[PDB]
Amino acid sequence: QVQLAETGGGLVEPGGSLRLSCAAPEFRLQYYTAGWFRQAPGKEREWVACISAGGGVTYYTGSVQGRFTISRDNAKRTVYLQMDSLKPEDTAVYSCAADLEYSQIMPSCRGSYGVRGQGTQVTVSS
Amino acid sequence: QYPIINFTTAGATVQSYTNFIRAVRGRLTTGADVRHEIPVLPNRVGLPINQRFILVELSNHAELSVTLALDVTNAYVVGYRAGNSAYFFHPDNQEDAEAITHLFTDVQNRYTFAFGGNYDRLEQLAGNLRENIELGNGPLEEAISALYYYSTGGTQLPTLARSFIICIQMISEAARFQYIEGEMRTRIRYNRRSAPDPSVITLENSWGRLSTAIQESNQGAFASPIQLQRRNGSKFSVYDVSILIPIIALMVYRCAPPP
Amino acid sequence: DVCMDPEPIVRIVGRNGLCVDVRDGRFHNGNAIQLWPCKSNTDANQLWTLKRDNTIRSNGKCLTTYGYSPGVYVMIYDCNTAATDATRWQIWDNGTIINPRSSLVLAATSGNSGTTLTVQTNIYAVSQGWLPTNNTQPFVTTIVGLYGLCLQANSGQVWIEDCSSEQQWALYADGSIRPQQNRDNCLTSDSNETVVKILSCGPASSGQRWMFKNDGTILNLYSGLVLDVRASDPSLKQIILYPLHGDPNQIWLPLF
Ligand SMILES: *[C@@H]1O[C@H](CO)[C@@H](O[C@@H]2O[C@H](CO)[C@@H](O[C@@H]3O[C@H](CO)[C@@H](O)[C@H](O)[C@@H]3O)[C@H](O)[C@H]2NC(C)=O)[C@H](O)[C@H]1NC(C)=O
Ligand SMILES: *[C@@H]1O[C@H](CO)[C@@H](O[C@@H]2O[C@H](CO)[C@@H](O)[C@H](O)[C@H]2NC(C)=O)[C@H](O)[C@H]1NC(C)=O
Ligand SMILES: *[C@@H]1O[C@H](CO)[C@@H](O[C@@H]2O[C@H](CO)[C@@H](O)[C@H](O)[C@H]2NC(C)=O)[C@H](O)[C@H]1NC(C)=O
Ligand SMILES: [Cl-]
Ligand SMILES: [Cl-]
Ligand SMILES: [Cl-]
Ligand SMILES: [Cl-]
Repeated sequence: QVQLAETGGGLVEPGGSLRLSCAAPEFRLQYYTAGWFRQAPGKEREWVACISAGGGVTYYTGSVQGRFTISRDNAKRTVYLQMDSLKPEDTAVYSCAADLEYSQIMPSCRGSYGVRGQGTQVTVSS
Repeated sequence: QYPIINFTTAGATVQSYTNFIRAVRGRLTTGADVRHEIPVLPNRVGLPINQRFILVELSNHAELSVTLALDVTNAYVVGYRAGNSAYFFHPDNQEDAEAITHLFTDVQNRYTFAFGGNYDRLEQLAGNLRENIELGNGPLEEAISALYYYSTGGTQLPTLARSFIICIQMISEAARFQYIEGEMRTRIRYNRRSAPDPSVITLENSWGRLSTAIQESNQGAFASPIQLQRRNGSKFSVYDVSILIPIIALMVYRCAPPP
Repeated sequence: DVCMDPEPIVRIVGRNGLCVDVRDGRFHNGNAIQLWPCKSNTDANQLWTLKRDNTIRSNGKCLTTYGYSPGVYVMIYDCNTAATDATRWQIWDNGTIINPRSSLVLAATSGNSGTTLTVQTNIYAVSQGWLPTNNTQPFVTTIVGLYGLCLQANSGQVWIEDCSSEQQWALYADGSIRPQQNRDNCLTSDSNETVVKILSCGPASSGQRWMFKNDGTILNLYSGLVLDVRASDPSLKQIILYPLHGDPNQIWLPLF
């Protein structure tokens, strides 16, 4: 089942920015570690970035370190992904998730992430 | 004034619940009496009254907080307190009634129900079977808010019974079975509201007979088979303890081991 | 009071899902005890009474070892004629049946139908695992571990993956865990950080025998090590054999 709404995505020229918002109407997202995952058409589900419940701790993978910015608004129960300076390697299907396995945020965004979003296509082409 | 174990549903996670059920199991048994690698709850016969019950404080996202009382002898819920009111299940013998006197002394006034706590009672009052009452973190949050408001007259009697069925299954039956714990553990994971499978239903009904079947067995083998059910409504028989070692976490004291 | 232990007439299943059998159904003293396909009738040669005196009796005669040295065959014998402590057996929770004088262990050193049972030195091997039950078939479940993921095997490799309704497992009486789609292949581990694979159950070795424990871990009896997900990382597709600590990467649960 899908319990997070997804707004964003589309086509972008390499070197440009893009924002991925994600909210939860009936889910209390302000309590759990929220993260972003992607998957290229070929393979395979890899993680992108997660953020602690209080926004103090954030983890990013190598391909996005310094170029992507994850953020959250617990007053609005939303989670965002700012994808600046996009590369053609970022072409995937991006989905927001929320881990209910761990009380804290783990390095490499380890967890179950059972509450996920619908997911949108991101395409970085020239 | 007994041991207090606290758990919240606001931001409840699989680990906070795993640590909760494990903390409940820790205060239920001494841990010493273990038969066929399955622990045994203390004996009610010669048990001091200050070692008879443990308390479980439950709160949720809403400000409402409710505290349950559990019988150490069988991990089952015997009553609960909400604010300045305490409500107890109708005991089944003269002795159980006196033991209830020692639970919530500092209350405005205490009430005792007309009905016991077994499922055939709570299903009739709630008007819902266990097979249709859904379980999960969401249901547990609603069960807490319903239990508190019964002291203020907010909750109808069927809902009060429905809330008891959720609390007993997700705590008592979870403290008794790693199976039922893991089944609640997966509902908390993906955040879902499911009703218990025939596997969970049968394990709850057979827990009393499974404690008897294991303690007085011959080197693990049962005198008579116990019938269980899979996730689908498929019936199979269990003749030995080895399969139930990952399933059962606690057993009620039937007899003492041989010297 | 004190628990009254009964004397349940029951079958004794062991290696390759085969039952303890009295050869040809003949009950003359000294007749061998073999390993036969489990039946579904009332023939006395496969129904064993777990007596109150640590004996195992079928049709009046006792389960008796011929000697106290490794390799001697287990026979059927008169309960009063046989040696007093040669008829005594203990049935352990970990599936081992042991003669407490030789300290040797009831074993089937071969998997073939009709294999003569023997007593051997306890190595906690599949050839030494037994289960007293009237249940002929192995217990087919799905073994769920870290993050609520399923234990899946493809060819010889076994990993962990999100559950999809193959991932079914036959929990045999001999203590071996076998994939349901090929029931002569076992969950094997060579050395006693090593990696688990799916080899054939031919050797029936310590390292193919497993025990589901109350703490949630699947324990290899001989080594003392349990099943572990390397660094709690399911993407590594590696299930290893690590010492015990009890973290979620070691906890499992059979979901039948
Ligand atoms: C596993 O299966 C075997 C056969 O399918 C069962 O053996 C049978 O056990 C029953 C109950 O012990 C016996 O019947 C009873 O006999 C007593 C005689 O004292 C009688 O009082 C009862 O009314 C009942 O008829 C039956 O004779 C016996 N069959 C044999 C020995 O061939 C066995 O009990 C099963 N084991 C378990 C643990 O369920
Ligand atoms: C559950 O909560 C209660 C109250 O919040 C805990 O009782 C407190 O325990 C601390 C020790 O960490 C004491 O300093 C306080 O005085 C206690 N307050 C009381 C008794 O009102 C209780 O220990 C908690 N249980 C667990 C298992 O964490
Ligand atoms: C198989 O189970 C038996 C259970 O008794 C174990 O043998 C005994 O284990 C206890 C420890 O609980 C020791 O104190 C005894 O000395 C052992 N022997 C006897 C004759 O009681 C045995 O170790 C278990 N095997 C494994 C690999 O766990
Ligand atoms: Cl007695
Ligand atoms: Cl034969
Ligand atoms: Cl018999
Ligand atoms: Cl004898």
